[PDB]
Amino acid sequence: CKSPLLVSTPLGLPRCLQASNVVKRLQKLEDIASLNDGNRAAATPGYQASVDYVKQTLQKAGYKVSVQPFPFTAYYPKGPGSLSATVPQPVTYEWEKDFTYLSQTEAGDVTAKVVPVDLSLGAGNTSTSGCEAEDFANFPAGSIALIQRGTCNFEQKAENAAAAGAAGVIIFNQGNTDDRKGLENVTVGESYEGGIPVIFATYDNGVAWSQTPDLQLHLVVDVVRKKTETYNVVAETRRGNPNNVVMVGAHLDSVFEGPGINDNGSGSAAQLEMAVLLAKALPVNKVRFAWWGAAEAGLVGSTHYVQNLAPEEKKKIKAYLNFDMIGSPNFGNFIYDGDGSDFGLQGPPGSAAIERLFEAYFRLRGQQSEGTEIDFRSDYAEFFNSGIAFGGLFTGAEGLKTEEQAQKYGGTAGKAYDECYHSKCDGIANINQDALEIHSDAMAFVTSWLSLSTKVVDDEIAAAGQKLVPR
Ligand SMILES: [Mg+2]
Ligand SMILES: [Zn+2]
Ligand SMILES: [Zn+2]
Ligand SMILES: [Zn+2]
Repeated sequence: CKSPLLVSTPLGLPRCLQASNVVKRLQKLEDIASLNDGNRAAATPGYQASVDYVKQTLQKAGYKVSVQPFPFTAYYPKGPGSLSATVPQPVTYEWEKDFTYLSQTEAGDVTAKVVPVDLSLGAGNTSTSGCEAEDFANFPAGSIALIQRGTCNFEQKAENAAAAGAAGVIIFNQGNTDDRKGLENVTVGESYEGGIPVIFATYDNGVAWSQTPDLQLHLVVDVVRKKTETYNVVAETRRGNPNNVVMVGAHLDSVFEGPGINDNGSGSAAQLEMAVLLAKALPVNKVRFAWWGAAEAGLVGSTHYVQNLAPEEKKKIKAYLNFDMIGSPNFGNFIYDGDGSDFGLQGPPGSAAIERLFEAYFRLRGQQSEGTEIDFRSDYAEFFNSGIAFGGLFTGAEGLKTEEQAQKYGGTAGKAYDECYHSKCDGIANINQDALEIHSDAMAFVTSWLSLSTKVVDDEIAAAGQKLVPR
């Protein structure tokens, strides 16, 4: 298993990829979570420690490593917010019924007189409340600005309040029609720079408050917000044809709620062990590995990588394999539906070939499997938009296992594939080691097979004729 002959072959690499080594790496990832507040979310020290770990492992194995940074504004709500009247009479208002956060607000604990700003009430109003600087013409600094929705963005309103000396901002719904009087999920924008907290209230509350002389509100907004950057970790073999790159990826960040050991520690740790084993391989085609950042924020890291590649470099990538959640405790054996056989949506030419390879491996291991939707749910998405052939594995998340699936893969019908999905309890004990083992083996077989010959993809591309041959 030391020798390069074993790890270079599609049946040898799975035998050399031990589930127990992946679990050791998973335990390392969970230790990183425990040592940095129980999560590995983007722009947290948990993710910084994950990057350091991935990078030093890849270097120790002999890779030149790129830690690719890209700008990222982190906003994680930490707990429920509070709103209380202190003057004239004490009144505690109900969270998610009277008021909610503006997404991308700053944190704060502010008790101040409330001053309404350019209010235009009534059914059918066309309010310009706080949209202009003159609306704050006599606004006493230190106050909480009571502002009505209308015309302009919430960001513009709150930043005007901040430039006026406001301690905090309460935006209530416009109320120009009957169903515009309640709470909504709204945003001050990723570009908000007001520095002060902003919450959202119902219309009837906003009216009452504007009509209360001497009103003072105590306002507690309990979030993390940080304009910063985060990282992708990219490394490729020094061996291999650089014009025919086989690329694998797994996103390395977690949600803020938990350690994210299955989502997506499983893909990351499996891919890392495979990369260490391939350090000593003899591929025909160059293998590139990426651990993506800020994926739980909307595929930001992988999208950044792909969009910021020179065209000359992007045409060199032949296939992308995505491994996101492959240790689900109530697992099924799901393969991306590259040919559209199940859901009618096809990948770029070559994706059906990749799918057939994954199908072949599960068949060889005496295992059933089936398709899963590929409508841009994970980090292959910008690869899809670029016309690059792709595929990947999935063991299931918040969907419920069917009876047919229960008799195919074991586990419990009627229960989620991963009941700890995006939760605090997504830790080391949430991994099904049979699922992890078999999907790591499948990852290995297909990666290695493509590392020896992309012909099945080349053939599909040639039959498509939509991207002629350049060499
Ligand atoms: Mg105005
Ligand atoms: Zn995921
Ligand atoms: Zn996720
Ligand atoms: Zn299919």
